Amino acid sequence: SGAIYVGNYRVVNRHLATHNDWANLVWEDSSRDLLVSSTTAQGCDTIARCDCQTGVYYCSSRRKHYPVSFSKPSLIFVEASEYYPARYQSHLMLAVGHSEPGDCGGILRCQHGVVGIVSTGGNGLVGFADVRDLLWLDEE
Ligand SMILES: [Zn+2]
Repeated sequence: SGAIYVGNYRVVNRHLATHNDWANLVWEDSSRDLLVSSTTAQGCDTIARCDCQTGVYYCSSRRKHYPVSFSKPSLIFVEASEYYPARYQSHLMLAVGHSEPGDCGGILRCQHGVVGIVSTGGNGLVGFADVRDLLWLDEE
C-alpha cells in the first residue's frame, strides 16, 4: 500500500483505490495502474520533474529502501499478478529488485522528488508507475 500526497491530490495505484477515492475522482488510467483523488488537506510531497534513472524505492515486504537504476517510462508487457491479467502497462519503469503485491504504493524518489510508485513485481524485477509527466499535479 501507499500514496503520494501533493497539493490537494492523492495518487494511488488504481487497483488499491477506495470508494472515497472514486467519490472524489480527479483522473484515472487503467493502462498506467494510477488513480488520483482530491483531498481536503494540503499534502507536502514534491513530484520529481526530471529524466533521472537512478533513485531509491521503499520495499515494504523487506522493510528496506533500496537504491536502484530504473528504465525510461515505457509500454511494457507484465505477467499476470494477483490484481491484473498479463497485459501491456504504459508509463512503467523497471528495476532489478524485489516487489510483491503488498509493495504496491511504495515511493520511488530521486534528488528532485517522487518519481512514481511501485505497481508491478515478480521475475526479479520491480516496476514503477511514473508520475513525472503529470505536470498538473503541481497546480490547481
Ligand atoms: Zn530526478
